[PDB]
Formats: sequence, C-alpha cells, structure tokens
Amino acid sequence: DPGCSELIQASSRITTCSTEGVNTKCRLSGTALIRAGSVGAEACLMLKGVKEDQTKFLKIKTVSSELSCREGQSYWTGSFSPKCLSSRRCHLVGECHVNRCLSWRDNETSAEFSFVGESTTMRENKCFEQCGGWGCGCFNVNPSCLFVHTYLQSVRKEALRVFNCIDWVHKLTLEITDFDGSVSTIDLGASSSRFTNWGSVSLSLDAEGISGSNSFSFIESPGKGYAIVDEPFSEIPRQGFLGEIRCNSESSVLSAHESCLRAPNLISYKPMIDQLECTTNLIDPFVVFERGSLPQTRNDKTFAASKGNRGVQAFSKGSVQADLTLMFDNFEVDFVGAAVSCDAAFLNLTGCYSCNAGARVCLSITSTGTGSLSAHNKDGSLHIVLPSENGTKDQCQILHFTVPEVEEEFMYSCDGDERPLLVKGTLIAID
Amino acid sequence: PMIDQLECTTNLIDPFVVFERGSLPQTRNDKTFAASKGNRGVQAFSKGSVQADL
Amino acid sequence: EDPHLRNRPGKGHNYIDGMTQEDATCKPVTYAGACSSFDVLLEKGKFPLFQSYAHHRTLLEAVHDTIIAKADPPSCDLQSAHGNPCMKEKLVMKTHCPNDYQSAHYLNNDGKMASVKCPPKYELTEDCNFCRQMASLKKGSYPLQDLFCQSSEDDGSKLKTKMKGVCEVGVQALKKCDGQLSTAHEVVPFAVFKNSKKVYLDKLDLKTEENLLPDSFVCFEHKGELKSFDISQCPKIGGHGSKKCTGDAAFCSAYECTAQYANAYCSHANGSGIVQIQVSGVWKKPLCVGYERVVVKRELS
Amino acid sequence: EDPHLRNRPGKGHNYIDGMTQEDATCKPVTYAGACSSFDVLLEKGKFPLFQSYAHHRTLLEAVHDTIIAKADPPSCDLQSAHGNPCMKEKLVMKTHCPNDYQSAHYLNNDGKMASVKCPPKYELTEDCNFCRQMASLKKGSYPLQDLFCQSSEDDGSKLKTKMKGVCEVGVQALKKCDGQLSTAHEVVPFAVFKNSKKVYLDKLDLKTEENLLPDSFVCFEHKGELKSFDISQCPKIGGHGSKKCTGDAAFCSAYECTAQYANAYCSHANGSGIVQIQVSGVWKKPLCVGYERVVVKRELS
Repeated sequence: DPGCSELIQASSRITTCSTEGVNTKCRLSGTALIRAGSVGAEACLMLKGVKEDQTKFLKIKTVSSELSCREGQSYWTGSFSPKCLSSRRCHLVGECHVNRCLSWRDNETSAEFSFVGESTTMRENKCFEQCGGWGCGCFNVNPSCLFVHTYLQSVRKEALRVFNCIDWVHKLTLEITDFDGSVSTIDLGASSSRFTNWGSVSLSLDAEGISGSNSFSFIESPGKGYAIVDEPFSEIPRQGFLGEIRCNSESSVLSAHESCLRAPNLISYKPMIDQLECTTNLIDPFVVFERGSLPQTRNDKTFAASKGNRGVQAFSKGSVQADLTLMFDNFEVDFVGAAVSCDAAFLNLTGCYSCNAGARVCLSITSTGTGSLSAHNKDGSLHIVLPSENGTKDQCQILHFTVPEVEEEFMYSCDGDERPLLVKGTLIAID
Repeated sequence: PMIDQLECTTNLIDPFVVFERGSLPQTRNDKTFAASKGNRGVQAFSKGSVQADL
Repeated sequence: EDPHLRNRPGKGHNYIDGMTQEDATCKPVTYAGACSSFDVLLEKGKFPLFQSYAHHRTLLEAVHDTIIAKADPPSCDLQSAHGNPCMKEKLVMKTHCPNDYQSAHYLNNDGKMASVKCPPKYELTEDCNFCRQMASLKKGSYPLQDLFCQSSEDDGSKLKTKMKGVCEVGVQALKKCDGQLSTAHEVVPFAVFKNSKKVYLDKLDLKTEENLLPDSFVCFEHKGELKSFDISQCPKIGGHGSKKCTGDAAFCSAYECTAQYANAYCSHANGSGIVQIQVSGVWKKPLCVGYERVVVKRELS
Repeated sequence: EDPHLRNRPGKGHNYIDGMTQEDATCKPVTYAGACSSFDVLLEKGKFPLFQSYAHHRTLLEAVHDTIIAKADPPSCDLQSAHGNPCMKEKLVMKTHCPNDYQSAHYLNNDGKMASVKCPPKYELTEDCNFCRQMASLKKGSYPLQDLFCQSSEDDGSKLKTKMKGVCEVGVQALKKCDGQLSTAHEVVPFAVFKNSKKVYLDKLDLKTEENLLPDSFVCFEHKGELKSFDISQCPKIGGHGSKKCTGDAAFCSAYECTAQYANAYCSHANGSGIVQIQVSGVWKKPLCVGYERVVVKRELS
C-alpha cells in the first residue's frame, strides 16, 4: 500500500533547475536523508523546481523487517556408493608381487585395470594380498595378489549445501519507485549498496541484530525448504562426522567429481580371496534435514526460508528504526505540466494514529485524461500523489496523523487550479 | 553468483553518519570545539586568562 | 583451443565500399581466407571483445545480412572541402590506426555503414584523421570500432542515450551543461538496435542464453586445409532440403545424415545462443553493440 | 604537444651593437642556420629553465623587442687599456665558460643588458676577463646566466632588491653591515621589472598561468611527416589570415578551423603562458626571472 509516512524536502544546494523545450527540469547531484518506513509505510522525497505546482516525489515501499544471513565457508555434500572391482592374478606374473601391493599408490592405474575407460570420478587403487597354491587355482607356490579398483559414483538424484552464518545482516527489501513511475524492487542490508537507474542507495542506521550465529549450521535444498542444525560449523572432515565427504559445486556431488574432498581410509573392503564387497557407512543428511526442517521455533524469533532470492532470513518482532541515503548520480528529473481535469471525492478513512502504521484513505478520483494528481495541506507537512486516467477509479494511500478526529483541509489539483477538500474519519489507538 | 547474474556489494561504514551525528559545535566537559577562520585546522576555545611571554 | 575463430556462421561477407581491392578474396570468409578487415580483429592485444565473442557477426556482415543499410555516401573522400559527413564523427575519435592502411570504416549516429578513403596512393596518419604519402599496402579497410552483431529484430526507435550527468559526448547533443566542460578521452560503449540511433551506455551487462539453436553447428568439407560450408542447408530428419548434409552422432541426432551423398562434415559446436543486453533494466536483444573511444565532456563542478 | 624548441615568437633577434657578425644565421632564429648564442641553450640536462620555458623569449630578444633598455656601452672592449666599465660587474661572476668565444652578456645594476666584445682576432679565456689569441671561432655570445623573457607592462620601478641576511651580493651595495661579514660563493636568483633595477630573489616563488595565448600554439603543415610552419598566419574568429589552419578543441575554440578545408594543423604547446612572481608579499608580473653564481657576502659576528 502506498503512502509516504516520513517526507522531507531536498536541499537547494544540490538542486539546480534548467529550461529546455518549454519545460523546467532539474537534476540532483547530492544525497538526501529520510527515515526508513515500517511495514506498510513508505518514505517519499519531495522535490521542488522553480515554483509551486512543479513538484515531484520518489516513493520507497518497505515490505517487512528481515534479518538476512552472511554466508562464508560453503560446501556441497550428498550420498554416494562405492563399487569394488576384484582381479586376482598369480605371483610373478606381470605385477603380481606381494610387496608391490603393500605400498601401492591410490593414483596409480594398475595393468589389470587400464581398460576401464573415461572415469573422471573419485577413483582409487589398493592392493590386498591373498593365498596361493593349487587350492585357489594358482600355478606358483607363492601367494597370489588381488588388485582393487574402486571408484565413487553418485546415486542420489539431489544434493544439499551445508553452510553457516557469521552475522545476521538486517536486510530491508525496498520497492523504490522513480519519479516518472518506474518501479524497482531492491534490498539493503546493514551498510550494503546496490545499483539503480536513479543512482545508488544504501542503508544507513541499523540497530537490530542477533548474536550467537557461528554455532549454527544451515542446509540449503534446491527448490525445497531450508534447514537448521544446532551444532557449530563442520571443521575437518573425519570419519564418523556429519560432512565427511564434501565438494565445491552441485555438479561435483551429482556426478561425483574427483575435485571434491573425502575422508582417508574410509572405503571399507571385504577381502574374500576372489569376492569383494566395498561398502561405506556414510552419514545420511536427509534424517537431519527431516528432523530439523524450517520453519522452527528458536528463542523469540522465527527462522524460515526466503522467496525469489536464495538465502536464509530471520523474522523479528521489533520496531523498524533505520535511515536511508538516496545517492543521486547526477540524474535529471523532468516534468510536464498537465492540463486535464479531475473531480475527486472522499470515501472513507480507516487506520490508526500515533504509530508507524498510519491510516488508509479512500478517494474516488474521476478524471478525463491520463496524468498525475498532486495534493497538499495548508501548513506544508502533508502531500498526496495519486495517478489519474480517463474514467472513475478508487485510489488512496496511507496517511499519518496524531489525532483521532482528523479535520485537516486538503488542496488537490490536476491542471493548475486548486480547490478545497475536507476529510474526516475516526481512528483507533495503535502503538 | 547466479549463473549469468551477479550482485557485488560491500559493507563499509558511511563517514557522513558520524560526520552528521557529531557536527561542530560539539561541547566537551567544559570547553567549546570549533573550526578556524581563514587557515585550515582544528582549534579550541577556553575561558581562562592570558599568561604568556613573547 | 577455440576452433571457431575465423569461421563465420550465417553470411560472412566483409565487402567494403570504395576500397574495392579484396573482392576476389573476401566473400565468403573461410579458415584459409585473406582479408585485412578480419585478420586484425583476432590480433593478440588489440580487440579482446571480438576474441571473446568470436562466434557472432561483425559490421559488414551485418550490412550484408539485409538488416543494416549503408550510408550515403558509403565511402567519403578525405580531400573534400566543407560538408564532409566523415569529419565530425572521425576527428573526435581516439583509437590509434596502424600503418599501411588507406580506408577506415565505422558506424555513424544513424546506424549505417560509414567509411572514408583517401586518394591513391595516400595512407592514413597516426590518428587516421588526415592522410599522408605512402610493409605492403593492404587491399581492404580497418575496423575502427570493436562491435559485434547477431540475429535480432527488436525495435529501438523509442530508446535514446541513457548517459545521465553528461553534457556532450561524441557527436550527439544531449543536455546543456551548466558548469565547465571537462574534456577527457574515455571509453564509452554504444548500442544500435534494428533501425535506430547510436544509443550509448555506461555499464554494459551482456549475458548468454544458449539453447538448441541451428547456429550451434558448423560444417567443413572433407580432404582425401579446411574450407567453408553453410550449416543452414541441412534440413531435419526424415526430409529433403536443398543441399546434402552429414555428420557424426551429435549432428546426426538432430539433422538427417546423407552419409557419402554430401560434401561436408557436421560437428558439434557451440558459442552461439541468444545474447541479451541490459538497456533501461529490461533485457533486450542487441543488434549493434560495442565500444567507441570518443571525446567526453563532463561537468567539472 | 610536440617539443619544438626552435620557433621564436616576436622578433627573434640575438645580436648586440658593436659586434653584429651573427646577423646571417641568427636574424631571425629558425631551423636553418648555426648560432652559438642559441645552440648552447638546447643542451640535454644542462639548462632546465630554458627547456621548461621553451615558448618564451630571452634577454637579447627582449632587448630587440623595444620593451627594455640596453647598457651603455652595450659591448665593453676587453682589449683596450685604461680600464673599462665592464670589469667590476663581470669580475665578480666567478663562473665557467668554454673557449672559442668572443662575447658574454649579463645583467648590470640598472637593469640593462651589459655585454662584452672581442675584436678579431681574440677569444675569451676560461674566466672571460681578458681576450687571447686562438678550428672555428664561435662569433656569437655565451650566456653566463640562465633566464627567460616575456611580454609585460606592469609598473614596478620603485621596487629594489629585498634580501634578508645578506649585506652585499654581486656588486650592489645593499644594507650597511656595521659588524663583520663572511665571503662565500652561493647561487642566488634575481629578477627584473619594467624599467627598474636588478632585484635579487631570496625565496623563489614562480607560477605559470596557462591561458589561451597566441604564443601557446604551434601550427604544422599538410602534405597529401609534420613539420612546423607559423602561428601568426592562421585566421582568427572574425578576422583574416593566409592559409586555413585547424586543430583540436583548444585551437578551434579560439581561432577558426575548417578541418578538411584547412591546410595547417595547429596544436597546443607545452609550458607556456602568463608567468608571475611573488616579491614583497605581493604578486607581480616581471619581464624575466633568472639565477646566477656570484660572490655572496652574508652577515657574520
């Protein structure tokens, strides 16, 4: 809902007007200050040119108060399944030595497994010795050797990304509306800056945060909900720990790329002369993902996921007190004086007073041409802007007052002549 | 990183915040801190006598 | 690597007006082709943008693509008097021109192929603004701009230069500067859509969205060097087109392979897709986007 | 901004009365000719002042510009007996000078160009006090001090030498030292105003105000290798001139330029403009600021 709760006038030092083509335009080469609105309220920016009727506004719609998280050390993980390959050869035959398989390197392809193919996965090569003689089908009296070639492949169709948060950044999703009417939805957290068409903007004051976030690990699911685990961040991946096999990207887990990391001496083996069953006791993260699925109840906050932009948030129940810095990168603001008529009427006035919420106003603007309507009071502290077109439409915005019996006279116009207008409505006490 | 999109940002402290929250004149204890006239440099004003030798 | 540096998909004609000395070797553009208007585009340390976006179109190839018209006159003389169209847009340039060259083509404000040429046999100077007396002389022109094109058709007659806070840049008269003009030579990009003006930019954001498109395949003749062959002559499976086509498993999985009935070989390529541009927030399809070094007059105060 | 240290604005004469044997290769001073009174000022890493103020006049050119008076006699004969006026002013200038010379100009007390002469056949020694017999003999004049010259008409005849801590320098009798003094040899700069005295400098404070001046541009030529031509022949805005000349924004912003129709290329100079001095706590516009190495007698207890 529209309605600038806090309105301020730009300084004349950074406001220089001009004239080009029977039109008075001006640019801004500075930065103003305005209070950040609450949930529902806005923060307009009144811009004045050379006279009274030429007045522009920049509305910034605030969605809600959010606390985003800052990601640091991230890694992907998932389930896997080994595949043991056995190939027993006689002693003194090629490379069937009992001493070579003892110190056999993992990154060395043996002569009995050089015909596997393009296997760019987490592969390894061991060397377990067995028995010999004529009892197991061997010509030499010396014991035989069993070559091992086990490679890791992915069996789960999805994966999970385990990360942490070093600090809760108070992010505010702002829907900044330009002077002409261009709607741009951005976000500002702590002291971060973005890039808009009118220049740049960054959050100034910030007095809201949640301490104790390093001892909490988060899990992101592709498309599905997020997760939370009550434990510190995973250090070194060792045996018997959540996150013993990690990678770097989602494709490194969905395809089991050799560029990831794993625990040493983790793949177990069953030396059975000729048979071999390679089984690993991998930790299943889906159990923790199901036991700790967002949303959950943690202290007096509400931890959930986020729509559109991927990232963790934190719903709070406190006030909204912040400042905004509207940096104008020397952008011209033009305006054309309209000449269409518009007979508006008052409808109702509901809401509250003495609070950051405001009061909703109902106006039945009836115009005959496409343009804009500008309204103002008498002392110079309230301004209402509403679009106008050919037809009869019901508009309005959020207004702020400090009295339950609102009896303020408004002065709205649509071409030049200003006519009086009286509003009324009973409000309630809203903190 | 979002395949083809990118949102690079920083987290630096705005000096104009402290510059506006602590703009002179700002009294301290029992003095008055202000700027100089003509020459560039910080100065301070006191309420004592003048006892010096040239 | 990069096996698609000299291969030009689609048309591939680098014919220049006025400097008619390379018509024999210039159409089309093969791997073993000779043309001074394309060899310098892949030179190490000159135009990195063309080296990064090699599987696209150029300026003359876009003119011969029935999408960009030519200027009148297309080849202006450097020994004229008053009223030279290739004077204001040429003197404000900054890129140094190499030696052993006579002609130099670029893009005008209206979006047409504009070129200059001196009387034989006078070569260009250091800046390329004037001419002077004469390795060997090249038989073509030199691209003055590092721009590229593609297969687009969006209209851009309502979009103008979005350079805010800029008085006069290049040859366009934007707004009126209130302070003192600061003459500085900087690099400002430009963008030209289908039948539009030279729309300059400030922060170029180009993204690539590749998909199953016919431009992601090439075809070269057999050899019992390489040649040139159009890939658009290969119809779908279970049909018959104009020319025969064949390939491997990747090329035969989508198009019909005629085995020995063809005279080329289709291979799985890429580097194409649909490249978008960031103009006024809304992602559009560029047609003549690149970079041009002009004189920028900013406000000092 | 091509370094051209041969073009001399104004008159460009380098000769003195009584010894006009260098009016063939030095009247005026151009690329053609050989004059020892100008070729020694173009040494590499020897005279940084003349290299910094290349597009400025000197001392002899300032005398021939009818803006400053000359000493009487302008050429003191070092061969005649019964002494000469040019003895107490040059003897204190303990400096080095090569052989094969016949003249040496400097500044006296009345702010005039005082020089010497050597009739044939006599050459200067290592000091320049007397003339001895003699290979070619440089018939010009070796500048014993480094200075420049410019156009200025600012008043300042009541301003004399203002030094602190020095009782006597060069030959002038400044303040009266009732105590003792120490004789030393130091380098102390000096200055001169419009019809004044030799005002020495203690705190060298100089500045250059580069402005659109006619003596701050160099015109080239068009052939079809860019040699110099002239700057006084280029037409002006609303005036008349010989051949048309063009250039960048600086030359076209003040003069007339037709680019293609022009036959000359006028470019901006380097290190030229309004040069002022700071003496007695006030900014003044002198004629020429220089330095020398003479006897400095400071104060001593």
